[PDB]
Amino acid sequence: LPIPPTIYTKPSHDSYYYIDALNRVRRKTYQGPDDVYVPNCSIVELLEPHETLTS
Amino acid sequence: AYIAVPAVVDSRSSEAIGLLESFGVDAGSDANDVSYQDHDYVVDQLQYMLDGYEAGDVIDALVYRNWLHHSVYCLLPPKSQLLEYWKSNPSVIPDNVDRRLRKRLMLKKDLRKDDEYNQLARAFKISDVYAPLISSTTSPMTMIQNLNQGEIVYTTTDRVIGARVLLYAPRKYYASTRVPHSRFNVGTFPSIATPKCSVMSGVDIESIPNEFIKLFYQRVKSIHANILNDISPQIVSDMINHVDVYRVDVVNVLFEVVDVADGLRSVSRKLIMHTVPVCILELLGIEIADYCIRQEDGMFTDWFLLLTMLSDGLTDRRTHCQYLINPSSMPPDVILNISITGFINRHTIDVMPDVYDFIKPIGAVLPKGSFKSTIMRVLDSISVLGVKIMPRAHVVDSDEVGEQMEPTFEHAVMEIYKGIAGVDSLDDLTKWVLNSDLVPHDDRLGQLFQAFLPLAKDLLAPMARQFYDNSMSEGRLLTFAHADSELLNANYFGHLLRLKIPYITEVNLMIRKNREGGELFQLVLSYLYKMYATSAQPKWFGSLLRLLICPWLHMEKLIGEADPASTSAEIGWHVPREQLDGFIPYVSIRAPRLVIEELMEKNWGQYHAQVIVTDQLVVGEPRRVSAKAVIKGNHLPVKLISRFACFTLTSKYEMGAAYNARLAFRSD
Repeated sequence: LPIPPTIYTKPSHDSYYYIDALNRVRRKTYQGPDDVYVPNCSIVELLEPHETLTS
Repeated sequence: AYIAVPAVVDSRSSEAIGLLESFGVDAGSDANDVSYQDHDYVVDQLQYMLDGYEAGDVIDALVYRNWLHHSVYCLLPPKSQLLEYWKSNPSVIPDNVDRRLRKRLMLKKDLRKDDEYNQLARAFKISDVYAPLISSTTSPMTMIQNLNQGEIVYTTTDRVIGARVLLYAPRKYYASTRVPHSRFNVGTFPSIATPKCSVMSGVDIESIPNEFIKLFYQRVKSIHANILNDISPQIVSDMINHVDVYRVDVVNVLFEVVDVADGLRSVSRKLIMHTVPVCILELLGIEIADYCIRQEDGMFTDWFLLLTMLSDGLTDRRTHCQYLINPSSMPPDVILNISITGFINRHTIDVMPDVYDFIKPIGAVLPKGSFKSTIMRVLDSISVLGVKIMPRAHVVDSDEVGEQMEPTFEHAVMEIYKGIAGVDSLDDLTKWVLNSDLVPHDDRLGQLFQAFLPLAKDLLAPMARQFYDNSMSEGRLLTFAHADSELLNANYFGHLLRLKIPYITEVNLMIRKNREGGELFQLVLSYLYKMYATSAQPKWFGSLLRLLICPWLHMEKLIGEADPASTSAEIGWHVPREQLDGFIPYVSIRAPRLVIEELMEKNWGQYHAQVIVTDQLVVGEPRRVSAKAVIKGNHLPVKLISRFACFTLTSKYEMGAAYNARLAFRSD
C-alpha cells in the first residue's frame, strides 16, 4: 500500500517551544489547547556521535 | 493571696513583659512582692492529658488544686525494670519491701534460674511499698487531693498534672520518653481550694487567645459561677497598694450615636467597637469628650476612618448584633456626632496571623464598595523610620486586571443585554433586575448569572493567570481584588486574606459620580461578583492594617533615637561577577543593634534563584534599573528573619541576561 513521503521530511523544532514569564519551558499550541505533546521532527542536528559506534 | 490571669505566666519573662500593667493593673512601685509561678509545664501537661481522658474529668480535677502547697511527682520504672534498678546499687532500697526479698536483692549471685525469687517477684506488687502509687488508670480526680495532702507522690505513668515530674532512676531505665512565694502570688488556672483565691475580671471568655486557657475558663465559668471572686483591675491595684514586637495592647471603646441638630442633646443609638489598639488611641489623643466624624463634605475625618478600618466590626449593645454604619449622608440614619464613654478590656493579641509563614505576596479580597482609593491614600502617607510602609507603587487595584484586556471587561459585561430575550437595553436591564426597592429578585440574578459565568470563567481567567504571573515576576506585591474565586480559579501564588469592611458597601456604590456606566449597573455588577465568589466566612479588615501599621510604632518607640547606620539593614540577591557589584533589594529591616548582630551570622546562603536584569531605568534618582527575579528553591521563612525585628512586607525588584544569583545580608 502507498506510504506518503511527508513522514521523512519534517521541519525544525525551534518554533514549537517558547519561554514563559517565569522561565517555564512550555510548548506553543497551534491546533487547540490539547496540542501539548511531543512534535515529530528534526532529531539529527542536536546530536553528537558515539565514541565507538560511529553511526 | 492567689490571683488568676488569662495568660501564660512564667517566673522569668512575665515580669520583664510587665504583665499586670499589660492587663491594666497599676503596680508602679515595683516592690517585687508579686511573686510569679511558671505554668508552662502545667499547660503542656494539660495538652498531654487531654489526649487520654475526658475534658470534664480533666478540668474538674485541675480546679480543686491549692497552688500554694508545694508538691512534686516522681515517676518510676516499670515493675520488671524497677527490680533491675534495685539489683545494681542495692543501698538505695526503702525499708518497706520485705526482709525476705531484701536479702535476695542484696546478694552477689546472678539469680539465673529463679525457683523462689520467681515467686517472690511475681507475688510482689508496688502498692504495698509506695503508699500513693496513683496508677496508670487512676480517674485523675484523686491526683489533685494526693498532691494537696502530701508533698512527694509516687506514680507509674506519664499523664499527670499539677507539678513538675522528676525521674527516680537514671535515663536508661525507661521506655516512655522551695519556689519563692511572697503572699501576692499570681498565675493562671484558678483554684476553688482556698478562701483568698481570686479570679481576674475584665476580658471576656470570647476573646482569650490561647484556647486551652479559654476552654478551661469556659468550664470554670459554666460551673462554679456563684463561688468565684471576681475583682476588677482597680481592686487588684488597691490590693497591691529582647523587647518583642507583634504584641499590641488592645482595648474596646464604648461610644454612642448622638445628634445636636436642633440645638438639643439626644442619645439615639448604643454601640461598642472591638479590638482597637492602644498605641493608635495614644497617637490620636482619644478621650471622653464629644467628637464629630464628618468634615465639610460628608466624608469621614481620616482618623475615625483609620480607627474603623484598623479594627474589626461594630456591635449593637441592645440587640447584640453586628452593625454597619451608613457611609452616605442621606438619613434613615446618619452619624454626625458621637461621644466616647469608656474602655472595657485590656488583653493582648498576636498581630501576626497563623497563615503568614513564608515571604510571599499577599492577596486581599474585598467587595466592590470598599473604600479603596481612600484607604490607599491614607496608607500612602505613612513613613515611620525613613521607609514607607505600604507604597502605592506596588499595590494592585481590583480592576487593573480588567482594564488591560482589549474588550475591557466592564465594557464587555455592559454588552450582556443582547443575549437575554426581553430586555434589549442596559437601562431596561437595570430597571428589570431590581424591585424598585434596591434589593434584587433572585430569578433575574440567576438568569443573569448564567449569562455572566462564561464571561468570567473563559474571558477572564487566563488573562488573570498571565497578569498575576507577570506581577509575581516583577517583585513581591499586594493585590486588591474581588470575589475570591477570582484568586482561586486563576492560580494565584501567595497569601490569601478574605476581608470585609465594617461599612455598608451597597449604598457606597451609588454615591460616587463619573464611574463606569450608570451606578445601578455598578451595583448589579457588584451583586454578581458577590454571588460569584464563595461561601467562606471572610474576616474583618482590621487584621491586615494592624499587621501593616502597629508593629512599626513599637519599633519607633524602641529605636526612635539610635543611629540609622547601625540600626538599619537590607537583604537581597547578589551576583558575583562584573560586566555591563550587583544587588537587588528584597526586604528592609529595622531592628536594634543586638538583633542585627544576631541576624548577620545566620545562614542566608541556602536559597537561590534566577535573576534577570533589563536596561530600562526609570524616574527614580539613584542609578538603579528595573529587573526581574524568579525564586526557584524553597521560600524564605519569617522565623529566619525574626520575632523581634520589624521588616517591610512587599517591595519591588530594581537593580542583560540571566545571572543565577544568591541572596545575602548587608548592613553597617
